[PDB]
Amino acid sequence: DLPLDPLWEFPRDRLVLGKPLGEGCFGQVVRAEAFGMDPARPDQASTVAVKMLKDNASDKDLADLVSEMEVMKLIGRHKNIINLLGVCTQEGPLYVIVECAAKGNLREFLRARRPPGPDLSPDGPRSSEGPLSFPVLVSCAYQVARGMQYLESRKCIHRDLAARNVLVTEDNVMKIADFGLARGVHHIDYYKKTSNGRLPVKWMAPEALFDEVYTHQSDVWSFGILLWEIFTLGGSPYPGIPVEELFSLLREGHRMDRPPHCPPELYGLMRECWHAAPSQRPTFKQLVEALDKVLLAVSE
Ligand SMILES: *C(=O)c1nc2c(C(=O)Nc3cc(NCCOC)c(C#N)cn3)cn(CCN3CCOCC3)c2cc1Br
Repeated sequence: DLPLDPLWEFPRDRLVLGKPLGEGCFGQVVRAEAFGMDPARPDQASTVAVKMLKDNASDKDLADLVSEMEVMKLIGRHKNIINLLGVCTQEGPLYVIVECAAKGNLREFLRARRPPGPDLSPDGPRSSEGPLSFPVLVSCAYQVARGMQYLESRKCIHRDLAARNVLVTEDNVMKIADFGLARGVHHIDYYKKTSNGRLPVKWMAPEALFDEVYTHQSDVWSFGILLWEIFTLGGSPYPGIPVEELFSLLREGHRMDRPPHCPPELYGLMRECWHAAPSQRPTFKQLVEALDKVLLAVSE
């Protein structure tokens, strides 16, 4: 139906579709095996993630997926984003084939790796030692910032940057996902709670929430919320605060408390990201450098 772009088109018979990975506002994502994604190695298998529509898709749904496809084509390659690998547009359903992130999203990655509580019986030399260490947490924040810096340099605004939209590869590389999305910003249900209990309004910069204004600086606000997620090891922001109360607390200039076991350097960066004036928040370039300073100081 769509025109053939030989740069990106991949034969669909070289895909074997596997288990669904999740469902979005438009489309679903399925795990898949690809053969010959590298044309030099035509019979080589690789694991990829395939974006496609749901069975109840509207023409808007298709338009949104096509739009996402065209954004991916233009963004280019970066270590810290989910990269476009190919598309299937001819003689069958629309597939947008992207990198697969074997460990799933960063929020569940952190929550699954919280340290053992004090109820655990000591068993061997490391029973106190959880999987997550401070330098790895800082490297996670640093990588997200570098990925966001790259997206900004390509004039891409994410608009729902959150731990759940960052994915983790088999080597613990952070990759920003779903950056190219039509997000219906003129009809957000602010009271919307997801199937997993998320209130996405808790990531929106004030100018986005109150004035429907998005810039790279409003993504910086969301980044500070994501820093808070990281250093609470996957915690939900504004603990215990329902949306009605979020609205007035934000109007009053309320910010989240410094969370436990979080050095003042990192809470300082959080509070900078949540300065009222978007021009008084750091840029992603400044965040990359600041986090790099910490990461180097603690990676002896
Ligand atoms: C393939 O590398 C792979 N992916 C797995 C995921 C996963 O979520 N991958 C994923 C998801 C998306 N997008 C949906 C979420 O969007 C924010 C994209 C994109 N774009 C790319 N990749 C999850 N698993 C399950 C594995 N873990 C480890 C075992 O315990 C917890 C579950 C994936 C497995 C693979 Br092989």
